Amino acid sequence: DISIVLNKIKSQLEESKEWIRRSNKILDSI
Amino acid sequence: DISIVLNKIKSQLEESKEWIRRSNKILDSI
Amino acid sequence: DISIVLNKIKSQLEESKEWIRRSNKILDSI
Amino acid sequence: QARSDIEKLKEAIRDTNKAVQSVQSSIGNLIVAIKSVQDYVNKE
Amino acid sequence: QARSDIEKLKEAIRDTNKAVQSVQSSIGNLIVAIKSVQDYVNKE
Amino acid sequence: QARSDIEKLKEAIRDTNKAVQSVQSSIGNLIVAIKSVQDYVNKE
Repeated sequence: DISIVLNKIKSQLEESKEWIRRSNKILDSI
Repeated sequence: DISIVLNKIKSQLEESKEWIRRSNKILDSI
Repeated sequence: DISIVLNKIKSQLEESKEWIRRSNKILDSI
Repeated sequence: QARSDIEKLKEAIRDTNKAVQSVQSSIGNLIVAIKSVQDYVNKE
Repeated sequence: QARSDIEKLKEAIRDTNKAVQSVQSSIGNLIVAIKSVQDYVNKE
Repeated sequence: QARSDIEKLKEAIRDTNKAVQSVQSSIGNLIVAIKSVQDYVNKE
């Protein structure tokens, strides 16, 4: 039960880090 | 005690989501 | 064990708040 | 180009906003996790 | 207008920053919540 | 200057991104903290 919830948080955290990577790459091109 | 703390987190989370909604609406107008 | 982990979170939270302060100061100069 | 850079800045902020939205979803689930442990401690 | 868009980008980032600040406040309270459960487990 | 402001907006977003990255690291450690309490409750 709690294990599934923590796995969701990990996955959502991974997505967040990828969105920041994309934002920073865009900034590098300015 | 803990219930009050969790309710604060919920309220602060709601405020955060609204600030992002406003940011995105501004972006849509550019 | 857990005390060290919570202290890390506090320190990382302090860094995050400082980065926002810098972003806002930059915005003020535009 | 100032027009190309303005569009780049817009898309960068859009991606930052998506990153914040993912963090917001994570915080909602952290609440669930904390409640669960507290409810597991109370129910057993 | 490039001047109007620059001001729009500024206000959008300002709002994103306010969203992050709200998340920061939430994380501070999540610490309190975790400590409470751990302190409730130790004190009873 | 529109060029100076474009560079200012870029650096502001860069700093906002660093703030989000710090929050992301905090959330990773909040997971560890929650697991620890749950693992302390199960192991003792």
